[PDB]
Amino acid sequence: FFGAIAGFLEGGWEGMIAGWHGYTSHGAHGVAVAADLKSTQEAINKITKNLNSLSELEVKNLQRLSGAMDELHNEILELDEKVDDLRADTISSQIELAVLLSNEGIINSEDEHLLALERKLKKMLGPSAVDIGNGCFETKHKCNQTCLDRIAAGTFNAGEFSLPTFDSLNI
Amino acid sequence: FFGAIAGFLEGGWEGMIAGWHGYTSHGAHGVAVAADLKSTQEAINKITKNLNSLSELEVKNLQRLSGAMDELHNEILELDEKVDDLRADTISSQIELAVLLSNEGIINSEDEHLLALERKLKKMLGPSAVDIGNGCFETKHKCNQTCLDRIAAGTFNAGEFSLPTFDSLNI
Amino acid sequence: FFGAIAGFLEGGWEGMIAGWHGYTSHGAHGVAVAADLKSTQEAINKITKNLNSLSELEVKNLQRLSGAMDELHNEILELDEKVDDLRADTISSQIELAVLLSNEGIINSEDEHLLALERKLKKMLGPSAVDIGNGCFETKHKCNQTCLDRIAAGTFNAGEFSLPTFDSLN
Amino acid sequence: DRICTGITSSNSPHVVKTATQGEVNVTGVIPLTTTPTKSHFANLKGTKTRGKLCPTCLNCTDLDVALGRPMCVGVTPSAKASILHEVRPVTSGCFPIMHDRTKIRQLPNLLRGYEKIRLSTQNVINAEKAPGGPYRLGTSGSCPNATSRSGFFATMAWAVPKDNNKTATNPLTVEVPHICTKEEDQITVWGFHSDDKTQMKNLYGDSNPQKFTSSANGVTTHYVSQIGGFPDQTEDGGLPQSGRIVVDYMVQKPGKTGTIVYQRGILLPQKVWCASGRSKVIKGSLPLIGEADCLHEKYGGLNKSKPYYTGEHAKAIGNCPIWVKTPLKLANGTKYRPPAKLL
Amino acid sequence: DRICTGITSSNSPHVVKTATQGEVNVTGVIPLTTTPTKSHFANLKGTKTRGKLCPTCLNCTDLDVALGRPMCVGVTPSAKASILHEVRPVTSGCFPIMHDRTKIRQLPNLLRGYEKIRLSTQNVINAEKAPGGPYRLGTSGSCPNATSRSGFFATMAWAVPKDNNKTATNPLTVEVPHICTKEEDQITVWGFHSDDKTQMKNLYGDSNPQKFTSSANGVTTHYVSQIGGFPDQTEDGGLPQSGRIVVDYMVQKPGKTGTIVYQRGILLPQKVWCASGRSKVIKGSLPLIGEADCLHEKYGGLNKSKPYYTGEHAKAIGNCPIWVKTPLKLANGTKYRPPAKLL
Amino acid sequence: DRICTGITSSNSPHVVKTATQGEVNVTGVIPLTTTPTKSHFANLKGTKTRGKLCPTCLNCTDLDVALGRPMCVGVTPSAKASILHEVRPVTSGCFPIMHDRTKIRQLPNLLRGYEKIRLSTQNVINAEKAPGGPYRLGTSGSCPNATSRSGFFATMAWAVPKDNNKTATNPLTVEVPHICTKEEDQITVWGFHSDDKTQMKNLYGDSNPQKFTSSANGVTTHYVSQIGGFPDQTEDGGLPQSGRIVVDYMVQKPGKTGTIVYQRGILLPQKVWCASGRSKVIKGSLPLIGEADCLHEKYGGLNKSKPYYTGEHAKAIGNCPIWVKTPLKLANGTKYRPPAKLL
Ligand SMILES: *[C@@H]1O[C@H](CO)[C@@H](O[C@@H]2O[C@H](CO)[C@@H](O)[C@H](O)[C@H]2NC(C)=O)[C@H](O)[C@H]1NC(C)=O
Ligand SMILES: *[C@@H]1O[C@H](CO)[C@@H](O[C@@H]2O[C@H](CO)[C@@H](O)[C@H](O)[C@H]2NC(C)=O)[C@H](O)[C@H]1NC(C)=O
Ligand SMILES: *[C@@H]1O[C@H](CO)[C@@H](O[C@@H]2O[C@H](CO)[C@@H](O)[C@H](O)[C@H]2NC(C)=O)[C@H](O)[C@H]1NC(C)=O
Ligand SMILES: *[C@@H]1O[C@H](CO)[C@@H](O[C@@H]2O[C@H](CO)[C@@H](O)[C@H](O)[C@H]2NC(C)=O)[C@H](O)[C@H]1NC(C)=O
Ligand SMILES: *[C@@H]1O[C@H](CO)[C@@H](O[C@@H]2O[C@H](CO)[C@@H](O)[C@H](O)[C@H]2NC(C)=O)[C@H](O)[C@H]1NC(C)=O
Ligand SMILES: *[C@@H]1O[C@H](CO)[C@@H](O[C@@H]2O[C@H](CO)[C@@H](O)[C@H](O)[C@H]2NC(C)=O)[C@H](O)[C@H]1NC(C)=O
Ligand SMILES: *[C@@H]1O[C@H](CO)[C@@H](O[C@@H]2O[C@H](CO)[C@@H](O)[C@H](O)[C@H]2NC(C)=O)[C@H](O)[C@H]1NC(C)=O
Ligand SMILES: *[C@@H]1O[C@H](CO)[C@@H](O[C@@H]2O[C@H](CO)[C@@H](O)[C@H](O)[C@H]2NC(C)=O)[C@H](O)[C@H]1NC(C)=O
Ligand SMILES: *[C@@H]1O[C@H](CO)[C@@H](O[C@@H]2O[C@H](CO)[C@@H](O)[C@H](O)[C@H]2NC(C)=O)[C@H](O)[C@H]1NC(C)=O
Ligand SMILES: *[C@@H]1O[C@H](CO)[C@@H](O)[C@H](O)[C@H]1NC(C)=O
Ligand SMILES: *[C@@H]1O[C@H](CO)[C@@H](O)[C@H](O)[C@H]1NC(C)=O
Ligand SMILES: *[C@@H]1O[C@H](CO)[C@@H](O)[C@H](O)[C@H]1NC(C)=O
Ligand SMILES: *[C@@H]1O[C@H](CO)[C@@H](O)[C@H](O)[C@H]1NC(C)=O
Ligand SMILES: *[C@@H]1O[C@H](CO)[C@@H](O)[C@H](O)[C@H]1NC(C)=O
Ligand SMILES: *[C@@H]1O[C@H](CO)[C@@H](O)[C@H](O)[C@H]1NC(C)=O
Ligand SMILES: *[C@@H]1O[C@H](CO)[C@@H](O)[C@H](O)[C@H]1NC(C)=O
Ligand SMILES: *[C@@H]1O[C@H](CO)[C@@H](O)[C@H](O)[C@H]1NC(C)=O
Ligand SMILES: *[C@@H]1O[C@H](CO)[C@@H](O)[C@H](O)[C@H]1NC(C)=O
Ligand SMILES: *[C@@H]1O[C@H](CO)[C@@H](O)[C@H](O)[C@H]1NC(C)=O
Ligand SMILES: *[C@@H]1O[C@H](CO)[C@@H](O)[C@H](O)[C@H]1NC(C)=O
Ligand SMILES: *[C@@H]1O[C@H](CO)[C@@H](O)[C@H](O)[C@H]1NC(C)=O
Repeated sequence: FFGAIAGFLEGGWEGMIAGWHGYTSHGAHGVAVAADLKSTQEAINKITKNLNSLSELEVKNLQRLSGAMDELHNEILELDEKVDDLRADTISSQIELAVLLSNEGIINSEDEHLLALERKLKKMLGPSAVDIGNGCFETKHKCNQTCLDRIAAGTFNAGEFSLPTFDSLNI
Repeated sequence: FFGAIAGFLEGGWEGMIAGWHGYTSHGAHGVAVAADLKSTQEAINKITKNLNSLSELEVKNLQRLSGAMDELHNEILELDEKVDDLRADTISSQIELAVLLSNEGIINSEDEHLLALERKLKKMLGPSAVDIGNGCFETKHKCNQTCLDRIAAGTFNAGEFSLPTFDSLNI
Repeated sequence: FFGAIAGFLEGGWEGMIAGWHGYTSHGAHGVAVAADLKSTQEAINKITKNLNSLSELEVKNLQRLSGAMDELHNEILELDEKVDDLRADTISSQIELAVLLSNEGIINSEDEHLLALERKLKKMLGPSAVDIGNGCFETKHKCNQTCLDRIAAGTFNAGEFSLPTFDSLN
Repeated sequence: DRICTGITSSNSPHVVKTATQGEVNVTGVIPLTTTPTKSHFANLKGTKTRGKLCPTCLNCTDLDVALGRPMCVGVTPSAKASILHEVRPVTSGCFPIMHDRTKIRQLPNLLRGYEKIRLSTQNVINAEKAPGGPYRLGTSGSCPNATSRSGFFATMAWAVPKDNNKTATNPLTVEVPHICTKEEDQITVWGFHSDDKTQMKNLYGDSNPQKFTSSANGVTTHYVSQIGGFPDQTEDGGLPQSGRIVVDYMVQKPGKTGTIVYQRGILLPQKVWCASGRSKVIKGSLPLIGEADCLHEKYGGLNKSKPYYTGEHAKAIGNCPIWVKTPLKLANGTKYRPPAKLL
Repeated sequence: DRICTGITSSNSPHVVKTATQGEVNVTGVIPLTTTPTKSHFANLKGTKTRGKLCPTCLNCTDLDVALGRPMCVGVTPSAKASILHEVRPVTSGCFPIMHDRTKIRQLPNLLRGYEKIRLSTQNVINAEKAPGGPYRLGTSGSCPNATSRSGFFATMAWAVPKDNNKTATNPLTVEVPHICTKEEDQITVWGFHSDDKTQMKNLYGDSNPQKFTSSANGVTTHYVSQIGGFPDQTEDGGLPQSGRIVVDYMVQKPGKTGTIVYQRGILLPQKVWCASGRSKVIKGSLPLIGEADCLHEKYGGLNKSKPYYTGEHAKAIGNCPIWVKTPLKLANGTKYRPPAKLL
Repeated sequence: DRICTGITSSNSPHVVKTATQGEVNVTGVIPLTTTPTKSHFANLKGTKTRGKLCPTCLNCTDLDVALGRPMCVGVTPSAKASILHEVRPVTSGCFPIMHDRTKIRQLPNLLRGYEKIRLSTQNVINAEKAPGGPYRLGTSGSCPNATSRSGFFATMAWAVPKDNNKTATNPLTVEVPHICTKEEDQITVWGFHSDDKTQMKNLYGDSNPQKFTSSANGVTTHYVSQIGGFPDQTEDGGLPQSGRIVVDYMVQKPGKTGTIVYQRGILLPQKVWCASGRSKVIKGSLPLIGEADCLHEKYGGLNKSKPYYTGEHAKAIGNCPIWVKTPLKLANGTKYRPPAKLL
């Protein structure tokens, strides 16, 4: 919903093979595509942790009553069957809810990955690039596939195009 | 909480009638208000899907035991009554939890709609407008109700005021 | 995860004592640190409301069957014991889930507080400062501890350094 | 000029709960619950719904039918849902019964819990040849027929000694075989007749109390009869009688033989009930009027609009709304905002 | 200069679970659980709490009271909560009973499960005129009174034949009418006395074992007496006796007559229990000391601080914390961060 | 140039449910469920798993063992999990039993629900000295031993009058003491032998039906015997006999004495079962082949991979996956996007 309202590109890039999200460059080279591995790994780890959490749930076994005998205690055994059934029903619903919320979380965070990737791109491009607001930046220089690959790797330096750069704090 | 910290306007505009969120313009015209229909529809659709999800839950009927007769099996029937009661109680709690999280989601996303609407506005205003950071942009031109209405419609062109514009990629 | 991808500082500042999140300034003074009390209070209130919500849940008491006597109705009492156990088990799982979602919410919103604090900082610094994108702004002026403290208080004025400012709507 | 993002302001009387902001006011909501109103019961949509066991049998109670009263033997249709309208089922004819001395009243309610119920076409025991001398099969004017003044319950045989010089007898044993299919339970009806001293001598050749014991599926029941001083006749055929019968039933799972140990006055089982499957049973009232999505013990028939409901929780079958503690609402608007003004 | 947003760094020994980040360390938490400590039981805040059935009746056990022992007839207050302190209730006086031969010990525990309990002021049966010749109402020195050396249980009547030339009898039947309100259950107490050969002849005119059968609410019970060779007297009045009584009870729902079929030595019901409503029952100990929000079978009385608790789950009534498997905590700080430095 | 953030596009055949976007297509998923396949049963990993009560006793059924049939007395190992393989346990030797006249068939299934089961080494009652004249302890060729042609069930004693001039007797009473530990339940086995008129006269000095009653833990059972005309012998030793036995059991909680009231033909209890703890019981079949994480009534042994499972829910013990209504999936990719192109 965020991207839809904000005018983010609603389509996707088949070229993006090595990952889930990343960058595209648009110029005289046509169109280059590079996956960002950091963002992809982050998503994968969240999902993995999410899987672990769902797998940690433990519920009591449902077994026979030790004292209720067939024929002699049929009425009791009918109620016992009812208890088993309602238990299976209730825990099932609770699990479906847990899985539902997990999936809601995963799908929703996509636009947040883009927003984060946009911050990473902004710093690397330097103060000479212009922010359009739709997840795209306008640059003074050409960026072919080779240039994009260094952006995705975080090694891109605007100084190589004789453009100003932001320095990183020594921490 | 986001808007509170970020200094977003904590008040609202009664003029905004055709929708839930949108834009205001502040100048010599006084103050114009326009609802954004895209953002409002997005919110409405999320809620609608959310309603469907809550309505899909199915639980087993609670009926009488077929074998336990009144008087003859009062003790069993007391336990059966207990099972029904605990079932109603537990599922009720689970439903309240589902509804709570739904509502939490809907209210929380409000500031996210604003954040999205801000991105849409940033691109349309062009690179001559300055971003203040509180959801507001400073413009070189006047924007009365007629101007705002075209912003809300996504038809606004900065070229009409002899100002630079961002072009859209052909996709 | 947002900060990790966006290149936000992954470390923290021990100097930040009066609160949970805030600002640092980096210049010839070395490094100043000030907690933002608004952002800290917001987080604390959310958690407090969250605590109230979890404390509002009510479940039925589990007591003895009034009609089932020991010895006479052992079979019935075994099933009764089973029902109690499954109840305790089921609600426990549901509570753990609610708590987990609560905690997931609290931890996740941290980067959102920073994002919000960045908006507040952007307006106060004025249009002469430049946005780097990693939660940091480059300024034309020096900002020692005294300056940073006024930023945390929302009283900072760029006009004092002969720099342009944004005015607020009435 | 300055251009800003904003949110509307409108009347916000509605309240919803959140996890992080507590209760909040919003401009609009979608109600998720209603409180149903009490209506008559009805047929369950998509499911044949049982009321009377044998609806074609007029002036018959369910207990009359279950005991095999003359005029009350007919078709008992199958049903996957049933309405329990008599917590204490009564008879309305035939020979006077001392009902509360056994569990017999609940017999028709037991039957209705099955999907399919049928009365056997053959007798499970040959009463005339049963242990304890040859018997003639007794009848009574209390149990009339459209084509007869006298008769008796189809489910039992009033075994009274044929020979003159009839006398007291030791406890005799009959096996009651399971004659239904492997998929059916057999509900066997039996009992005993008693009277005053003289009539007992005439009928049985013994004026002493008689003893009876049944054994089936691990359950044993023991009865001792009463000679004279009976409680008033009730729920019977209207004719004065000096004696009374006591009637009981025993359930036999497939392949399980039952036993009855008896003396004089025995009412031997004849036609038995064969029953299979399960019917969904809830308390309700007659008559069934119309269709509903859901049958609810406290509200009767109702149709499902909202997903949840508030009010009194009770047993309910069909396509039903789910009970909740409070009238929940889904936010369909924005959180309340004070109107913003310029000066 | 450069100005940045940042998050504090502090000692973070506390751990909470998340869905997407696993377990994480945080600077602060709010504990949601405690482990209660074992305390004495107490009164339930806002609810009258029953311990002994008749607290004003001193030197009396709940079973003594339930049987209507002399000195143990008094007021039995209503209560919506009750403590079950005797899993096997004992007597402490009157005539020697062979308790384990019936379900009689559990009688006071059944009574405490009702909200209101009262002993009837009138007799349910006229014992003197009951079937089997006129009876004198027997008494015993084992059951003394503050104003008498002899007496008997208020709930029963020792029906012994008045007449000389008393002799053996056929099994006789009495109906036991329901004399409580339409809102009340009736718990009817009855039984039988037996002795050695000679004493039996004196009292009843028969030295053979006697037979007894009760029928109520679809339940039948059968008893045969014992002649001599009794187990030792226990839980009684201290006086040597050659005989013993066996005592039982039968529950009658409103409008339900019960029956007893008996011979010699019958202890006919007199004053019956009338009981309505429901009391919340849990196991505990006496005495009740103080007030508590919650009564818990394993921890006794406790007050509710935290919303949840850890430890041993058991039955619990009142304003109680909810049991959980692990000590949950709510994050009240920030996720751990390594201290940041310049060079 | 223009540089933008973007998301991949790939085949997205998989569907997951969301709260705000409904069902959506994604590039990849992690399945959370499987549907198990039906396999043989097996041993429960980490838990000793009981099949036959006494596995070393060959050519013995669980019921044979429980009754203490000659050749079928041996070690009955403890187990915290058990498989119920006989819903209607049969005998395969010794004296002919009319099984369905009591609850006796279920005896071994009751035993298997305990963790520890042992047969007592001492007799609970001295049968020779028991009430009703001195008895000789009967034996039969139907119950052979590897070292004897004749014998009888270890759990019972065929008490037949020693004395010539044996005659009919009044109902006698024996107490059956609890001889197990304070931690053990005692399951007492008893019964009675009957025959035709002549054989009855020879053995007992009475050709009339005999009566029997047991009382333990508030439960009373009543039996009347049968003289001649027995159903065919079955599940026995193969030798023709003119009589039959009826066998029952009564459960005695620690410190609870049981009683038996009897006449002629009594089979007095001897060796009793002592049982403590609880075993996890589910329905299954023999033999147990291999190890599994989980035992499931419908699928047999299975090992846990996925956290959940779909299919038929039923009772299941061990380290098991949790049943769910639908094959749930966790998103492990991105929501579907149409491929983007230039012109
Ligand atoms: C928030 O919602 C409440 C509840 O709907 C609004 O107040 C109600 O209005 C009635 C009218 O008589 C009065 O009882 C009180 O004003 C409120 N009722 C209760 C029970 O408190 C309240 O005005 C709303 N807040 C707004 C619109 O700002
Ligand atoms: C539940 O819904 C049914 C179906 O709409 C209602 O009955 C129908 O409407 C009228 C009677 O009011 C008849 O003309 C239709 O033929 C009925 N349909 C069927 C299939 O019988 C019924 O009254 C509703 N029950 C409620 C509202 O309690
Ligand atoms: C949620 O609220 C919206 C209004 O905010 C409802 O939609 C409006 O009312 C009718 C019904 O669709 C339409 O004619 C209007 O055009 C809608 N206004 C809009 C879309 O701005 C919507 O029906 C509500 N959802 C419910 C009640 O389920
Ligand atoms: C995070 O939490 C754990 C648990 O409180 C801390 O590790 C424990 O504390 C000390 C180590 O400093 C040991 O004595 C304990 O045995 C540790 N427990 C476990 C399970 O490892 C840890 O120090 C905390 N802080 C950080 C930064 O991880
Ligand atoms: C639960 O709380 C009550 C109320 O505080 C405690 O009892 C009170 O406090 C002292 C006890 O020494 C008395 O002076 C008060 O009069 C008591 N109030 C009453 C009994 O209503 C009680 O002790 C607490 N129980 C616990 C902590 O187990
Ligand atoms: C949650 O945690 C915060 C920890 O910061 C607590 O807030 C503290 O309490 C004081 C009150 O004197 C506040 O003024 C400060 O913001 C915090 N103190 C310090 C030293 O940082 C809050 O009380 C906690 N909530 C609980 C425990 O319910
Ligand atoms: C989304 O997923 C569904 C389910 O796999 C796809 O629907 C199937 O599409 C295939 C190929 O066109 C058909 O042959 C099946 O009949 C469809 N339905 C099923 C199996 O339920 C749908 O194509 C997917 N949409 C995409 C990938 O855009
Ligand atoms: C469950 O897992 C066990 C352990 O892997 C499987 O049995 C083992 O694997 C082979 C197969 O016979 C043997 O050589 C091992 O000795 C077995 N180990 C043990 C401890 O028995 C078993 O077959 C699996 N059951 C399934 C898949 O149903
Ligand atoms: C979730 O999906 C990702 C792929 O989208 C899986 O990651 C794969 O594992 C390899 C290891 O060789 C990684 O290097 C790649 O990212 C992926 N490659 C292939 C060929 O799968 C991840 O394992 C999945 N998680 C699961 C199935 O639990
Ligand atoms: C991108 O441009 C540079 C500069 O001319 C060139 O060296 C490099 O090979 C180009 N990359 C591709 C993939 O053509
Ligand atoms: C806004 O300004 C333009 C200036 O030409 C005018 O044409 C238009 O009508 C104005 N709109 C309103 C609502 O006054
Ligand atoms: C910060 O700089 C101002 C300007 O000179 C000075 O007056 C103030 O005292 C300084 N504060 C600190 C803490 O050095
Ligand atoms: C039922 O009795 C009424 C009169 O009481 C009569 O009109 C009707 O025909 C009877 N129905 C029968 C016998 O089926
Ligand atoms: C009437 O009863 C007689 C037996 O008394 C029976 O043979 C006959 O079939 C019955 N007739 C009807 C119509 O039920
Ligand atoms: C005839 O009567 C006598 C006396 O009651 C009885 O003992 C005898 O068995 C009878 N004869 C029969 C029934 O053939
Ligand atoms: C009866 O109660 C009094 C007062 O508590 C006590 O002193 C006396 O010893 C008791 N007698 C008994 C229990 O026999
Ligand atoms: C003592 O018992 C006698 C009868 O034995 C009775 O009349 C009297 O009321 C009793 N005294 C009481 C209960 O105080
Ligand atoms: C007196 O006793 C015997 C029987 O026990 C006998 O002489 C006579 O029938 C009896 N008289 C009676 C009971 O009136
Ligand atoms: C079991 O019985 C069969 C019957 O023919 C026999 O062959 C086998 O030896 C018996 N089992 C033993 C002796 O363990
Ligand atoms: C073998 O059989 C005999 C049969 O009477 C019996 O003693 C026992 O079961 C075995 N004999 C012993 C142990 O002396
Ligand atoms: C012999 O006479 C009868 C006949 O059975 C018998 O009951 C009695 O015990 C015997 N007499 C003696 C002294 O044993």
